[PDB]
Amino acid sequence: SSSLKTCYKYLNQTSRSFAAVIQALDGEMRNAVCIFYLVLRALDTLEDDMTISVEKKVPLLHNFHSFLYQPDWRFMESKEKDRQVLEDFPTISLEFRNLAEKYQTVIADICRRMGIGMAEFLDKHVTSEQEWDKYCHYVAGLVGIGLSRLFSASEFEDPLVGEDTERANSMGLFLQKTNIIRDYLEDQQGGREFWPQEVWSRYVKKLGDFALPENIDLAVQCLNELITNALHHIPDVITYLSRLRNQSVFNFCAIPQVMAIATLAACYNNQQVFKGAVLIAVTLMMDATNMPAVKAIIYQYMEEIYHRIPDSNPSSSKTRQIISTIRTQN
Amino acid sequence: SSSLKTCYKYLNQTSRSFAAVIQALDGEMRNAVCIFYLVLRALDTLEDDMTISVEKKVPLLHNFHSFLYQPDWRFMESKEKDRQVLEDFPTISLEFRNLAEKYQTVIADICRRMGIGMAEFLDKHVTSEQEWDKYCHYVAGLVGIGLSRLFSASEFEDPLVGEDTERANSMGLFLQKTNIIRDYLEDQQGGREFWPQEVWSRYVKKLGDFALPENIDLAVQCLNELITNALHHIPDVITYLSRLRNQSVFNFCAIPQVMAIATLAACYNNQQVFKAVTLMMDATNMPAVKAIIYQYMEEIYHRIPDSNPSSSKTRQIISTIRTQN
Amino acid sequence: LSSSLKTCYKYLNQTSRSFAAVIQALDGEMRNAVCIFYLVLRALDTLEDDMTISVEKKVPLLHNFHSFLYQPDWRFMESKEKDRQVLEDFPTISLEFRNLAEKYQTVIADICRRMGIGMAEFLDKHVTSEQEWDKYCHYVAGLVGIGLSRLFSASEFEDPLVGEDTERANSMGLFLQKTNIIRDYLEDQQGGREFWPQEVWSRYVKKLGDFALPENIDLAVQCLNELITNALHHIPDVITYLSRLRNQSVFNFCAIPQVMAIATLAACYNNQQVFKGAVAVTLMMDATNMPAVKAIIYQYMEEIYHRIPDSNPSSSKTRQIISTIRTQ
Amino acid sequence: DSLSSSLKTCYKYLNQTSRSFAAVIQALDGEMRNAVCIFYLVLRALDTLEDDMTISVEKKVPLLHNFHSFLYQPDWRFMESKEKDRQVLEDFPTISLEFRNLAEKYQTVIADICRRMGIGMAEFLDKHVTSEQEWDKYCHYVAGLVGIGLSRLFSASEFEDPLVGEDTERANSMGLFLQKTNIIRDYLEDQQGGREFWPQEVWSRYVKKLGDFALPENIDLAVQCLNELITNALHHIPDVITYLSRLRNQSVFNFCAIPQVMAIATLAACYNNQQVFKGAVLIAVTLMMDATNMPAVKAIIYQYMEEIYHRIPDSNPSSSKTRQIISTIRTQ
Amino acid sequence: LSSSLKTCYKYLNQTSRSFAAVIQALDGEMRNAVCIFYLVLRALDTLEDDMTISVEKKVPLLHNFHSFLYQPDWRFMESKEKDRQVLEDFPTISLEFRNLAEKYQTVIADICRRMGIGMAEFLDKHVTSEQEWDKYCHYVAGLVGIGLSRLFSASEFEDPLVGEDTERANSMGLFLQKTNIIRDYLEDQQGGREFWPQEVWSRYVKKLGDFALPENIDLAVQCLNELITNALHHIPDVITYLSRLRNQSVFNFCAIPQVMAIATLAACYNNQQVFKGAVLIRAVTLMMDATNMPAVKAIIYQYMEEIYHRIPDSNPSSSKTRQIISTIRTQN
Amino acid sequence: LSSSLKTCYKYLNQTSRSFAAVIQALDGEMRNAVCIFYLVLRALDTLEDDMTISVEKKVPLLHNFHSFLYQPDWRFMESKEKDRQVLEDFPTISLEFRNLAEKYQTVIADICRRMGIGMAEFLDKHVTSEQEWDKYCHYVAGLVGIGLSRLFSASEFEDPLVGEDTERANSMGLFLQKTNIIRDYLEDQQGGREFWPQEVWSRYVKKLGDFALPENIDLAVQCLNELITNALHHIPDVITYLSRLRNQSVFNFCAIPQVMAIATLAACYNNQQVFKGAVLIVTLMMDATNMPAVKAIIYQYMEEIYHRIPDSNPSSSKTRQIISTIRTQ
Ligand SMILES: CC(C)=CCC/C(C)=C/CNCCN[C@H]1[C@@H]2C[C@H]3C[C@@H](C2)C[C@@H]1C3
Ligand SMILES: CC(C)=CCC/C(C)=C/CNCCN[C@H]1[C@@H]2C[C@H]3C[C@@H](C2)C[C@@H]1C3
Ligand SMILES: CC(C)=CCC/C(C)=C/CNCCN[C@H]1[C@@H]2C[C@H]3C[C@@H](C2)C[C@@H]1C3
Repeated sequence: SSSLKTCYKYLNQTSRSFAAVIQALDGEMRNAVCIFYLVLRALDTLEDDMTISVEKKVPLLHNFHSFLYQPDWRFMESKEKDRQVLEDFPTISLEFRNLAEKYQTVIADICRRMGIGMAEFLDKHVTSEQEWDKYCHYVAGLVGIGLSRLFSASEFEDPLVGEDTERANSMGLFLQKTNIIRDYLEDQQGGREFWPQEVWSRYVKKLGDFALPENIDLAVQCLNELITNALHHIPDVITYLSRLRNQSVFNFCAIPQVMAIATLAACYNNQQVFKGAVLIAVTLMMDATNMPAVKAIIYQYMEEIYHRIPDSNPSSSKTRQIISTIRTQN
Repeated sequence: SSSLKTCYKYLNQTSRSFAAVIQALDGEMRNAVCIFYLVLRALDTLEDDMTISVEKKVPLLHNFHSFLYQPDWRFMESKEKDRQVLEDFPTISLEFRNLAEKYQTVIADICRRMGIGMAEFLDKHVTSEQEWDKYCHYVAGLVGIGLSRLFSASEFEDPLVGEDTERANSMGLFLQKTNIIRDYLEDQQGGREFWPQEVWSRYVKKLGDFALPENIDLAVQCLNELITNALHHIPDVITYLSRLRNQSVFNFCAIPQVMAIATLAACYNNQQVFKAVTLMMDATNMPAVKAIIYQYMEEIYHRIPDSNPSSSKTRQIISTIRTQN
Repeated sequence: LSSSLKTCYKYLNQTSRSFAAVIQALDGEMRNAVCIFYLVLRALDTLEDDMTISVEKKVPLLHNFHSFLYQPDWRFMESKEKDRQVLEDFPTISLEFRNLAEKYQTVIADICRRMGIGMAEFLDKHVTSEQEWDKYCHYVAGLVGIGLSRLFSASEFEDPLVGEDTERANSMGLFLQKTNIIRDYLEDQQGGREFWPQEVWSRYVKKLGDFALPENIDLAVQCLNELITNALHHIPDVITYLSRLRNQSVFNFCAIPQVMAIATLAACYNNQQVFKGAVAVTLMMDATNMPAVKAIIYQYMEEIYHRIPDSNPSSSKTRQIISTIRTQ
Repeated sequence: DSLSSSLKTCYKYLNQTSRSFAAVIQALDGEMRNAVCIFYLVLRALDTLEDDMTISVEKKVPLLHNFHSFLYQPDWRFMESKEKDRQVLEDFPTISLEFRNLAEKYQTVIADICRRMGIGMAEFLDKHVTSEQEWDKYCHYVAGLVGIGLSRLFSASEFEDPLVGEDTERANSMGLFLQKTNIIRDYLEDQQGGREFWPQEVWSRYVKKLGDFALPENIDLAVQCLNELITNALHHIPDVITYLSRLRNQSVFNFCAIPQVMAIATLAACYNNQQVFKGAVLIAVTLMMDATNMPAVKAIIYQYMEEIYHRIPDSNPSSSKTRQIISTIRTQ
Repeated sequence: LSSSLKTCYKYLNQTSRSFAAVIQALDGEMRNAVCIFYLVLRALDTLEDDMTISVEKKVPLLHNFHSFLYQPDWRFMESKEKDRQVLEDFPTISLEFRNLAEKYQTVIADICRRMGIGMAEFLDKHVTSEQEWDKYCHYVAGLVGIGLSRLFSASEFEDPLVGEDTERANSMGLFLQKTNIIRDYLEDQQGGREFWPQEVWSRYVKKLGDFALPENIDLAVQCLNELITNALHHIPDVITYLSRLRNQSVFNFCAIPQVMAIATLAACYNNQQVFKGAVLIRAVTLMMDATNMPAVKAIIYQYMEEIYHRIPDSNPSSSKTRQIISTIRTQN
Repeated sequence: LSSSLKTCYKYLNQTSRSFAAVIQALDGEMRNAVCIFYLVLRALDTLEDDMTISVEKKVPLLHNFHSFLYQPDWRFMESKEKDRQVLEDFPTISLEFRNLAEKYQTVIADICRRMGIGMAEFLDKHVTSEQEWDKYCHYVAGLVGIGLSRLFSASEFEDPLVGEDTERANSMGLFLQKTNIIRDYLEDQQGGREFWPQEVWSRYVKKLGDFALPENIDLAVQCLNELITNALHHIPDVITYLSRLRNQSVFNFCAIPQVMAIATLAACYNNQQVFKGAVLIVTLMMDATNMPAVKAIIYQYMEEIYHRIPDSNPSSSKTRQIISTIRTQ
């Protein structure tokens, strides 16, 4: 099916750190997840295309889950790079309708529940940490639940995976925050903001001030507070990963999470996060293909952070509290 | 038996990218494969030895499979750097006759059919691509089959692995071609020409012309073409590895393949051949092996110049692997 | 989540940097038991390791150390070691130990006793004969292996046969100790104690502290090579032990230490930097599965084998042992 | 079909000599099959030599002592045997051929157990079993060693934990229990055969000739000796259980359990039974289970134990002892 | 080891037909815990059955039985039953009881107390309504089920769920208990003992003893089937319970009784022999035993059809008898 | 929970003498999948067997049977067999079929399509050569073996290799089908049906029905023993197939049927009762619940037949060879 070939071609084109593990999924989960990642990509391609007015965008987002069942629909007024998926959307919609109704259900549902949240923030900004969790819930949190629901529907993972929408939520919230925190600069030099105001407001006047050499010290302090915030999702991330019983599925969830921790440990109290690029011993003897190994890798990156925590740092007291919990817990 | 310790000694003196993983095999596969490797080595030592009259080497290759049953057979005229296995073959043949009879047949059969192939390609060079597969079969194909027939004989692996020889063959062809494709200069200073005639000739006059700088643009276009050919085997390699269920046997098969793909991804569209998530997971499980493969497929897919004549094929094939499922 | 429990894991990450990680990875009930088993042994060794104390008072403490686990107010403030926090704030450690299931309390309590005894036995004397070198390592490692081995079977995560194999659980420990000692020859010398079997170096130099003298580097290396060859004989038992484990978290905890050990002996063999300071397929597989561990081990056996000066008084010995491992 | 036809012959003799073992032996996994098959055949041919009384002692001894050596004598045979299982001796070259085809590590165990077993069998060619210590010594040579051999094999094939073969005393118990149970039931048969196996220091305190129990008038004293010996055997049960509880391979468990289970089943029927001296003896929650798992085996054993306890005559001079051991097995 | 402990297993085998073997086969601590729990329930039951004891003396004994467990010197010498041995030497069983882990004692004592109060309220009354028949079986069997379950969980050889779902555990007991009552109709009827729910057999005859009368065989059978159909409603829970078990020794302990109970029901269904002595306990069941859930379900369903193929239309329960069976079929 | 599904299991127990109890023991989805996969074959079989339906009317039904699974209102009232209840109430069966997961439907439907073409092929021709006897058994039993194997792999309960290897899956079916054909000789004879390969019985008699005549009993046994020897060759694959299984419930479902088959062949070997009616059937200490047991049981029966092999029997040699092969390797 050349139509299916095209999809995977776009997947590797719009997903450099997932296509590999996705195409490694067993049976049904493979095509399902592949498509699920293509629709969300197209949806994200819209919310970001600024060339589109809010009055014209909201509708496109609210009625995105509908374009799926409309064999002809396709957006051409996209100036983004991923526009390719929107223009040739019919191909994606074609495969989508080729999936079992079970998967069509979960996906379409997410695209709908997500198309609402995304549009909801097209006018406002993330203020409180609570509003930050809420945002991460629509753009990524749901993505976590959607998959968890596909793993249970595929019958490769016990029903509990898709039931505990909490962990599925924390899982996606951990990666999204790690991204938001890491991509601060580019997002700023991109004209967008994702950091919680009620947090950076206690350090500087505008969120963009962290892009100024004179506010580098304050930038790090705020950075550490947001990193300490994401560390709380770990307890759940660990618990979720320990419930998986399918290798292919584990490799799909484990790897991303492990790289999130590695990144947080590489960014913690690091000024490079505001200057340029930030690159990531018993951890050399293990790999993220089994639970006992992930934990060991995680616990290590934890001490790596716990060892660089400044006593002066305003959020140091908290940073240790959480790390101390992850150690003892279980 | 000291005679057994001697074999494992040559195994190390002869191997490197295997000796360790072979000794890791479980149960009787350990000895079977160890001996199976030594006999094939000695056979290959007689094939490469140039200080042997063609009208003296042919019989040796055609009858090497029989010397396994002769307690005192041996070769002394050899000058190769691995003549130790030939001079002290009785030691190897002895341990061969101690292996379960079910293994003797497999090893003897391959060694017999492989000796014939090598004798055939002594006065010839690879001409057509169809002939290239034939050569790789007599040197790497049969090897993949022999092992498959050994793993299923020991019951450590499903009987399917030893039956589908069409797949076990690809395992060998994929590794063989990989080596050949890269070892261009190596075999060029030795005097051998493994690259298929109908391929390089479609670019130059003599196969050694690629070594000349003013042909670097024709050499890289021929290189890429061959690499493309080898990439067609990957689909089978995945199918093959997907059937393995024994860990020790998996490490024995997977590791080589993964290492071979890594090579093609480093030689593709690279002139030096004439002069991300892979760091978070190893090849211990199938899902990982696939993931690793897919990544190397993109590394190559993200370096395919539209100017290269193979641009079409290379992509078409890579698209089939990523779509497979 | 008891604060005292957190205090323990905090001392674990302090007194350790290459074990704390895998220990916290242990499944369920083993996590705590083992973590604690490690701390109580830290204090027990901290005493013997402290010199401010006299053999006059040491013997008593060591012999009764195991009993202090049931005395909520016991603690030692008369120690100046980098590991004081475990002896001074011991009540917090023994407290959690008191909450460990009976099964675990029994095992640990036993090791501490048996260990303390023989540990006090070498407070003055040295390690003369090789057969004595195994006796010492048995008290400071062997039992440790038997302890962990008995804790795995107790938790039921490992087959009960794992606990019975006390002999291989011992060899499993002596392989780490011998390696640890052999490697830290310099520090131990620049500290005050001597562990190298007297009967071994005696026929090399009159004083074990001579191997630190440049004009003896030759005799030094030769002696080293002999000891390393002595330690390699434990490999067969090691491989057999790991070949029995069935739990992943347990395997990771037993395999890693063993791999790092061999990775050290292979780096210290015939190496002269041992008396001056510190020190392909491998990069393809992790020590997370038995077959991989084998490949790793065997691969190191070769890096040692192909570098055995045939002019060494142990070359013959070293070769046959690194041969029984291949054919094994 | 295009493989060893001599191995096919070996299994033919296996079914010819061992009617109630071949089935479970052929059920063994991997290398163990041939190893245990060839091992059982060499010991059967070695047993045939000892049993054949038409062979002088000065002639039989040299054969027993060097029997383990003939395993490497491709053309060695024996055509002067008059026993029924003489076939394995006349066509022995075929058996030794396959013996040399086994891993050289399996040959070591078999060859060794075969050697030491010959030494013992020779010792008891010019003497009889007097004391119990002597009785356990004989059974050791003819059974205790087979238990050790088989155990050393299981461990060698890595199918069973290295502890199985290492513990030679528990393996010895496995062999003694079966051998004794066998002798106790084979009394009448060995009496007409001219071979006495019962320990003198036991039946002597009852009669003057071991053949007296055959004479009906002494059936009462017979059942008394019969009960003392069974009580003697029951002391091997504690180890039989300890040994089985260590097995992890299913095929092996079946191979070791089934026999032991029938052994106890036999002693249970023979206990206080007079027919043991008149004719052959013969066979309820056990009907619900099968000897395939450890706990099931125990249940079967414990149930066969209680079927002997409420049978113990208060009179019999073994009362206290019989009940005593059955009270130890019954309380872990 | 302990002289007192061995005495317990000593009594266990003489007070337990075929149940001590399965118990003695249990793993770890469960072995001793169950042995004691079985004896304490034995004595308690021995007192309830002993008719020589006046209701005035029996009532206090039942209510205070659980407390005797902690009284080192309590014993009963007025018992006249045959299993009175546990009552006269109770101090021993009492001694070992205190040796068990505090957690196990709680269960035994609790089930012992609650069971005493129950047996005490039926001392003068007869089972009337079906609801009462359930009320009774709970006191003499249901609680036994709840008890054991809480013992397996405490030992951690099973999951907490087992000891938490008291309904499934109760059904396990009621099924076996009701089955015994349905079968031993005549036996107990020959002892003045009345168990059959009066509210049920009253729609057929005037007094339960009439089913023993030949001319009422037709009525007796219809009533028989009505009760059996009732017991069948417990199968769903029985299956659910057995499926949650993870320990082999524990499975064999629970599975065997249930299976053997279904076999009894299938054999009694529409059988006229139930009123003329004992009944004959009569496919794919032969090729397999009860040691794995799948086999058990197979054997169970097997007996389900047994009863199904024998359901006559003329029977008043015919319609609802197959209703429950058809339900047990679909429920995966 | 499901008035219809509850009816399916009602029919299962009806048409399934001794198979339902084991099928209802399967885990997860396999349970219903196999129950339905069985009922559909029960119907397709009831048609092929119905002799009151002309061939020209039967061929179309067998060829399109696989399509009726998607025709809700389809049924068959003309059936006169005794297992027609599934045909007259087929809509109730096809309903639950369409409810099965898609992965299961694909398999079940595919088998019917494949089996239909075959059954129609032998509607007017009698089995001739042994090579055709296998082909026929392939359509009636072989396909069922490959069918179930695909369901086990689809349900994820069995390794993907179980459903891949169709050669041994076929043997698992042929071994059972041949045992039935061999045993039910007199039952099929007294019904106007012949399954015994003509190329075979023709070397003993002039009419396959002559074996019913007492004066040919000796020649009948010789043919009987030959066919049995022919079926023994399938054992090697049966043991191989069983040794690949891992799920307990599946093992019981596959092992039990095979065991009873061997026991049946052992009771029928060189047994004259086969031509005069029906023949009834360590082995007590161990049951078919594990591979090792099954083997020992199989071997016990093998020796049972082997010990009764007449030296004069024109198949005695072959009878021994196969036994030795199963025995040794
Ligand atoms: C499997 C469990 C429990 C959680 C998944 C955790 C997880 C990958 C969240 C996605 N957060 C990254 C930002 N997501 C974006 C990328 C991926 C999808 C397609 C594109 C690009 C638009 C968004 C959705
Ligand atoms: C498997 C474990 C733990 C012990 C072995 C238990 C076990 C079979 C003892 C044999 N005791 C019966 C008498 N043995 C004889 C028979 C079998 C062999 C060949 C022939 C006939 C001569 C003897 C040796
Ligand atoms: C499990 C593996 C590998 C094979 C299954 C072996 C197996 C049941 C073959 C079918 N051969 C018996 C004749 N089958 C018929 C009966 C049962 C089904 C419904 C009715 C009556 C029509 C046919 C199908």
